[PDB]
Amino acid sequence: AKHRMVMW
Amino acid sequence: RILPDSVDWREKGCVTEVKDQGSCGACWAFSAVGALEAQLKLKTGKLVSLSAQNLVDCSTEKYGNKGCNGGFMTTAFQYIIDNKGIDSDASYPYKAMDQKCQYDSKYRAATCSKYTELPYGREDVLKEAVANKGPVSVGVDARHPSFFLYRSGVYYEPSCTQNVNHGVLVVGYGDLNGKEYWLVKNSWGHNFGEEGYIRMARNKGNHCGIASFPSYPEI
Ligand SMILES: [Cl-]
Ligand SMILES: [Cl-]
Ligand SMILES: [Cl-]
Ligand SMILES: [Cl-]
Ligand SMILES: [Cl-]
Repeated sequence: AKHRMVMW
Repeated sequence: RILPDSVDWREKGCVTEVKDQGSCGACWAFSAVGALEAQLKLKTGKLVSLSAQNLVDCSTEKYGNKGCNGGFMTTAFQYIIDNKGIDSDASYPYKAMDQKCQYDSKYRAATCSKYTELPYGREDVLKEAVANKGPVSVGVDARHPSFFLYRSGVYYEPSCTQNVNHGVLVVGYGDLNGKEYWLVKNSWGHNFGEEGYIRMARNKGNHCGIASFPSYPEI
């Protein structure tokens, strides 16, 4: 469930 | 142990200078080094900025991390454990771009033996960890200009979700005239927020996902 820290 | 009403790890000299990630999605690496910096101070008495660049360059595809295109604090910790060290910021300075891995064990400033992930959404457990263990790496939903333009007070964003996207560091907690908050160290330089910090709403139903994915390392 963790997402990269993608829409940056 | 009784939990304090307020905590500020800056008052124990466990928090380094605010950094500026520039035009590079390396927030995950700053969050990870910030959490480890506190543990290093507790362990050795020395406050040393650790190399976010070391992580961008060297903790890569094997850890799900993509340098200036994002990554994970947890797997950053695992890289430091696997690599048996991380260099100091001064020896491996930050360039806000992906580079060839250049880690040199001669300039190792810290190690990491384990990390711990906190249960999703539990602000009570997050409070306990900040009080008893140290600063905690977290993700928040920051994809709102209200976050970028924050200036002071307790941040509350009705448009926020628990889907987090931006890595930061919880260095304390408290309340501002009864408005409870988390004290958050960002990595957007000193011109952001309150000297580089933002106070984010606490005990408001996991506001902006602040307790969605917390972790902290130990030495
Ligand atoms: Cl983002
Ligand atoms: Cl960012
Ligand atoms: Cl969003
Ligand atoms: Cl800065
Ligand atoms: Cl500055």
